[PDB]
Amino acid sequence: VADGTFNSMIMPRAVIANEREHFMKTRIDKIEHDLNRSAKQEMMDRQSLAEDYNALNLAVGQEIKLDIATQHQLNRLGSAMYKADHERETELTDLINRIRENEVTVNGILENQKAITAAERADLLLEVVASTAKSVSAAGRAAADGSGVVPVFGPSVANGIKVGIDIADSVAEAAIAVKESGIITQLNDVYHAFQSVHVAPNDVIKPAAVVAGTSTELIGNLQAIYSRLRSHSDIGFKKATVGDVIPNSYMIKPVNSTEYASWQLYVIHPVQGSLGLVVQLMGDALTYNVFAQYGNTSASEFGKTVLTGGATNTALEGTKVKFQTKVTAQQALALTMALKDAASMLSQGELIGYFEQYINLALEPDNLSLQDNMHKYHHLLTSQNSPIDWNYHDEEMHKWLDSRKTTNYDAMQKKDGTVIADIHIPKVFNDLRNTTLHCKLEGKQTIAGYTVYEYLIGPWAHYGDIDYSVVVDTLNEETKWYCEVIGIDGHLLIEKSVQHKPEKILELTVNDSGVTSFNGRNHDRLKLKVYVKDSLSVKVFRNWIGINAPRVKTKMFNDHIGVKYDYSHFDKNISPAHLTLTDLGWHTWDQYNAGNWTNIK
Amino acid sequence: ANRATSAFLDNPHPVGVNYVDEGSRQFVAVAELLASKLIDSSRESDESNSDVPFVQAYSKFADDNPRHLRVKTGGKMANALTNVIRSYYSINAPAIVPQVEIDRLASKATVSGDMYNSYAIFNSVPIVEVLSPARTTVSIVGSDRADVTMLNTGAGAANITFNFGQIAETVILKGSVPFQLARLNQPMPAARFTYKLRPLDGPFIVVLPVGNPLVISATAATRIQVPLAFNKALVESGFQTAMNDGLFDIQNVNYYSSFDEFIISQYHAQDGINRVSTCVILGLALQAYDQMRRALPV
Amino acid sequence: ANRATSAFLDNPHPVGVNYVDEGSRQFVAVAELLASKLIDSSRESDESNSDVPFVQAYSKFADDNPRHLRVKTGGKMANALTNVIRSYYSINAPAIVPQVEIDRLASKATVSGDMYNSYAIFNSVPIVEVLSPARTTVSIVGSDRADVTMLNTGAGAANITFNFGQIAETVILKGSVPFQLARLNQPMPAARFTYKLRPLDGPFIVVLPVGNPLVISATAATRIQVPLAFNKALVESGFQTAMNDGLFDIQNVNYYSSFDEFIISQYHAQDGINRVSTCVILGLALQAYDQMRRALPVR
Amino acid sequence: ANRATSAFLDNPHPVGVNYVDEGSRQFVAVAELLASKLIDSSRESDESNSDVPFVQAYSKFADDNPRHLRVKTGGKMANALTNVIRSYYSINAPAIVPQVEIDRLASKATVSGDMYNSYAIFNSVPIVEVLSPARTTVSIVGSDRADVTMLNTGAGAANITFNFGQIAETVILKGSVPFQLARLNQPMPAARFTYKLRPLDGPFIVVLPVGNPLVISATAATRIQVPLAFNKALVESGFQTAMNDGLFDIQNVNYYSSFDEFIISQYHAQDGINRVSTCVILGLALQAYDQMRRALPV
Amino acid sequence: MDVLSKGSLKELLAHLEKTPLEEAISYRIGTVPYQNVLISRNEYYNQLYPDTTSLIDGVSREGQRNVNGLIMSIISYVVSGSGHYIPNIGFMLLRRSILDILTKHDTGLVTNNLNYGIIARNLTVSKMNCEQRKRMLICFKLLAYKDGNQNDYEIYLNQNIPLKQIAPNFIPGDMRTVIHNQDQLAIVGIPAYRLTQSTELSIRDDNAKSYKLGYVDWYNSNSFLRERSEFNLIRLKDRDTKYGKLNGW
Repeated sequence: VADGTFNSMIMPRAVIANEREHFMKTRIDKIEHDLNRSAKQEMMDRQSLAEDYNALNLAVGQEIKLDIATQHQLNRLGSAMYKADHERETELTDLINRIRENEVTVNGILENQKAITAAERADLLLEVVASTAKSVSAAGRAAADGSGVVPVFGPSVANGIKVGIDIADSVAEAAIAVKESGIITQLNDVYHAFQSVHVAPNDVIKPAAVVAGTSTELIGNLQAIYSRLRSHSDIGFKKATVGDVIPNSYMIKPVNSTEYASWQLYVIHPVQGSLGLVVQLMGDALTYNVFAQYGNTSASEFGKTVLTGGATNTALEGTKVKFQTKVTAQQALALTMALKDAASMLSQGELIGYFEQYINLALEPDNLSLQDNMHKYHHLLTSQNSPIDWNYHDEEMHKWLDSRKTTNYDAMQKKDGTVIADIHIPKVFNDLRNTTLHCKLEGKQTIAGYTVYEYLIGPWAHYGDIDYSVVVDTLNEETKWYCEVIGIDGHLLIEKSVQHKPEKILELTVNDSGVTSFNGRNHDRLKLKVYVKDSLSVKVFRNWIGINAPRVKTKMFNDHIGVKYDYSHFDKNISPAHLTLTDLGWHTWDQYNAGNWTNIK
Repeated sequence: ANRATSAFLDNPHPVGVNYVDEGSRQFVAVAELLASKLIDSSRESDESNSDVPFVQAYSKFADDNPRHLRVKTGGKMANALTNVIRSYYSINAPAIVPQVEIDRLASKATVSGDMYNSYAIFNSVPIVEVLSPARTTVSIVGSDRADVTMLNTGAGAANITFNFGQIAETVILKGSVPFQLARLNQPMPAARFTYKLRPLDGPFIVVLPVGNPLVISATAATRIQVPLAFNKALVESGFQTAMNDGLFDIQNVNYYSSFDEFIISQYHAQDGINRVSTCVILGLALQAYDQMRRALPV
Repeated sequence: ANRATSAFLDNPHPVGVNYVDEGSRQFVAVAELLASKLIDSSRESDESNSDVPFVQAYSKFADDNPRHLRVKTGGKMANALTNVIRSYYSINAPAIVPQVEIDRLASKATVSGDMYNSYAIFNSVPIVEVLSPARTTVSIVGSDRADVTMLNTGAGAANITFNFGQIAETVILKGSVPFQLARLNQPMPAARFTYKLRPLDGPFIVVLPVGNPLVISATAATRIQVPLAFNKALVESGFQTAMNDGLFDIQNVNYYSSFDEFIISQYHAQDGINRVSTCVILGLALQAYDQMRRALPVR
Repeated sequence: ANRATSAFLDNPHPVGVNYVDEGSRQFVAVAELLASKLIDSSRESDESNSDVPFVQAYSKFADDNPRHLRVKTGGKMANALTNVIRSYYSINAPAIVPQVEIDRLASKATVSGDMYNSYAIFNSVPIVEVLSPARTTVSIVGSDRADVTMLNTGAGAANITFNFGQIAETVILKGSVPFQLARLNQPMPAARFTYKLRPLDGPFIVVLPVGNPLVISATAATRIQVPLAFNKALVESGFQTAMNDGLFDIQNVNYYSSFDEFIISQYHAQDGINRVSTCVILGLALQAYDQMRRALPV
Repeated sequence: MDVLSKGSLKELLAHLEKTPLEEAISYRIGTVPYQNVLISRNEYYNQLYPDTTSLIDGVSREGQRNVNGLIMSIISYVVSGSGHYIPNIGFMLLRRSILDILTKHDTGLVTNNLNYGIIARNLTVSKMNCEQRKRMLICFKLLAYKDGNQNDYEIYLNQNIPLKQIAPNFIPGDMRTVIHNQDQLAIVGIPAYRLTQSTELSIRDDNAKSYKLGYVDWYNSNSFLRERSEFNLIRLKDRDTKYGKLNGW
């Protein structure tokens, strides 16, 4: 028997309603963002980035000037979001590689052991594949987190930027220069209500391996989940692009809450996603409604409802407490379904505490039955038999946002000049993967004095022509830096010596299916490795030949199963200090000897 | 758009219009009561060594005494019961039995009841129409348990419209795999296995994913006012005997597998409220025909 | 051509040739009457909270006053009835009940052993043969309501031949979509939803279009002479109890879902008109068996 | 590899725990006995040419004499029977009827509430799981006669596993075309139309050849202990009547087409033995309800 | 058995005033609740009958050593006939009556923080019957008026409609309300129906039947008080008088 004191000490706590519990969280996220990204560093490096972008030969109407305040603010938000998303894809590709190496042991684990929990199955799989990260708990994920994967903090980016510059009936060059230095009040409000979320491959493996019975199914589920996440992130950047103020999540609680008759209302507005969630907790009954963030022609923020789980009254009267979600709409829906099923055997405190902790801190509940049901529902919502047809909603969100961009610009072009509207609503900042962007690569591998910077080429959500370039800054006055692009048939080595200037390496064309033809073979992604002595910064730039390249349909489970691409060749490296002239070119693996990918032999 | 309907719901033939008044209704009740006493007497005579109960029961039923040489036709009551069953089925039936003979036979006994004293539950499922898009295919098979097989071969998910009419009380839908169903112009819920619906709620939309076919099984319950002496087991067997004896071979009529299908088909038609009154009378007549024939086979 | 047939009509096993005379028919009739009295006495005993009605009925049935230490299973009459039921089902079942016992048990009550007083309607639909050309696929599913799914792949419309036997009295055909059906060498009428056919009338040809699959639902009704005490609800319940208890676990026999299929399958054999009489006797014995076990429960 | 299951066997809801003791069991037995006398009083009224037999029957059932200005409802026993049925279906339903009222109504007639003095056969076929490999489609349709449609689009023959649970006593399989079936780790016999098997034996492997689809029809028989007054036909009608009247309308419960599916689904739960006893008592209560409401519609 | 025989608010409250708290607690260790168990019910089945142990069964169970556990044991004694195992409470508290613990501040126990939701959930209320629920609502009402939480009691009843329908109507400080109340709170008594010596499947039902058959034996034994025969032999203090009222009411 127990006194009951330990049970109350491990009960979940409300992290949204408690004002002490909201202040503490907000501080840590702000501290985490400032440590990894400093406002002083980004502002000081503005000039270097501006010259890099201009040095890329971009046709008129398709080039970006970071001399404009709005263009600069959009770029740092874009670069931070892209870097975190890009890092996750490299982690996923590595994880897929380890699973494919040990498919025999993975298949045995998926078949023999099915009575264990989702977390236990994931831990066994991670140990077998010998992945870099072997912890599925929340603390382990936080501990093994890179600098770039830290979510971007809205108010930190928008801090100390001039707002509301007024010039009256002036077309002079100086007045234009002072106008461009400031930013509009709308963009400041958007940045104050913006927070990003980037889920880890370790968090995704639990939904992926909860019903899988084969390694191919487990790999396909992982790819299918991450295809949805990247599409949602692309929507998130586009939302800030148009001239509209984004809605931000809030909780409604009674003004004077009673002990025995208390109700809570949660309205989740995921900035990275096409759908929102409304959850109501009255008594022991939980009711949810999934609405569409597009449309909303009326004053009400909610659009049409696409999934019903009861009657939710959003017109309740009470105090309003505001928060930013650290989970996607799929994850929030997955938990609210499991909570609804298990509402009978959980208390009021457990229901509120489990819900608030997951939405605000991405903390999975400690209940084992609750966790298993949550991941089973998460798999269903991201599979082909989902109650929500995602491809329809993400497509409709894209059309709605482009329509808003056109009417917002045309509304301004009437109120002020074309030049004023252009500097306030750029047309070159459409979508996260559509836009021209840069990736500040980091490197921790040194082979014979050469630092290795890795980069993942693709996958592509748009089709057309793409260009890739590198900018290398090195302390030495004269250096020789090499770029190696690895495919399936072989790798391509190039040598350059120019410094402090962008240089195009690869010209690539991608078709409707999102697959390029790299030297006679269909590829879905490539690996780019850069070797430099004593480098200080290496940046990779990407741009599409045409502005606003058309979209490529998102791939579901059956699309990933149909085509299989080998990624094992991304692991091998080369030693530039031992390179020779005859070894510099496009060569295949049958030319090289076993283990030495540096000399042709 | 494609439309699929239940086979038994198509073109209910008009029902006869004679022998539906108070006096004729009393005759069917008396015939049912006297026939029940006949079959109960026949069992007792077989159980015992003497034939007194059957002799009295047949004398009351047939207005003459049984004979060892002549065949037991059932008397004028059997003849009148056979002909009124013919008239009830179709309007093209002769209906040449005199009304004075009906009143004479109705005076044999008295009944403390009517044809609206009670109710019965009928299990046929009405599927008035199933509306589907261009690419999907829908097949409806079954009357006691409808089985709707739908297959989608198009680009994306389609919407199938279900119309269960407005007469049935409850319809239970079960699916081979979980599926989504909702009322018209309403948000769709999460996928479940079984749904319970009220057909008067309105047309129901079903989400059909692309891939393996979905089979939905429907069971419905309808309530129809019947006399207290109604027995579905006896009526159903009487329906089969009437068909085999050829009491329903009339031109330009429809044929049904069970009395449950016959009464639901008539109810799901224009002026169907007036038709079920005659179908209930026909049902009670079939109850008397079953009991009379099983006691006096010919 | 392809041939399809109903599963329950395939190879009916021979039935018993013993215990079919007048004396044995009386024994089954006596058992059924006394088994019914046992179940009524069991209800009266529960209502009145007394063993007097049950003791009187059990004594009339088992010819032995119930005892506390022993077990009540029906006595010698139950032993004879159970083993006689086995003998009817198959020829391979042994005949072990002597005829001194049958005559002695037949005298416990006065009943007419005639098994042709009344009739009954059985709903199993016999589809002996469905013939289709090379391009078509035909599948038959069901016993009480047979569902025939046909799909035409060839260029032109195909003709499918339906054979319903010669024993079923009436057959009603219903289609998911309207279809064309006619007799041998007869004009095709307009497409209708439901047809009423006489199986004795001849083979039937169905015109199958090339577009979409056609599902035809068949329901049949046939008349078999049965005693006045025959009750289909009790006979069917007795059939399942016998199968569960293992009374039908004889070598080289066929198994049926219900008594409906058993009697109709045996009817369609070469000498079915003689096999049905034995099946009707087995039906009465099963009804006696049902009432007896429900009165005396053994777990 | 995909798996398929019967629709009616998914997620049985918990049943009520009240009105299971001896006094409440005797209340249900008395209600069934007295409601039966109500129906038979109609036939007595026809023979006696007067309503006195009905008045006596209703007075004992309702403790009040019938009135002409009042609609006959049944009084306290009708109210008690209705509320007790609600509690049986779900654990969320309130237990409103007091014990004292139950004891008073249980003293009206002398009965024993023994619900273990007989048995009944329940025909719902349980298919817990059907495991099939890739390139194979399996669809399960039906609850009383389950039809399993199997298609092998692969290159070679496939092995499909059946699991019929551990409760059903016998299962008979009849295929559209002869097929091969054997237990695990057993050799396969020659192709046969019909197989009789005990689900307790173990999972069964059926060989699926490549070509036209193979359809297997499953019929099962299960024995459940019931009181001697049990009548399946009356219980089934009572189930449909109660569902129409909304007695089962309560949140967080499942809906079944028939009482056959309800009891078998509960028997296959995690601890199905605990719920079988309550389900049988619900059956007797439903049998009383069907008789009472047919005599006294409302 | 004596507590379960009380049929009115007057008799039940009078019994609680006379009995001390030690009757509510038990000194047998028992087992733990909320445990899935397989019990033997051979009159019905050969296999083992599954069931779940609870605090409402008539068997002693281990209980938590806090005020929450003490209140659960008191309500369990009232609605089931046996309490739980909470030892070393102290002789000061164990001497006082059950009513005094429930509705008097002088005892020293602090019960203000008690929540009726979890107490009803733990003392499984979905498995109680009408008579058991009424007794629990009496205990909740007595506690609520002790700590001045009448408003909280009303809101809890308004949340649960079925509890409101069967909630007894009496003010804990007024004796006229107890006299006027006509609720039936008896869980055991002389049965109008036929009570047999047979087992029941559930743990709760089997234990309840044992108390019912036990009351019949006690009713016909020499310990029962037949008022119609020996009313002049009872002392004057414990004789039934209409002027009699509960202390402090």
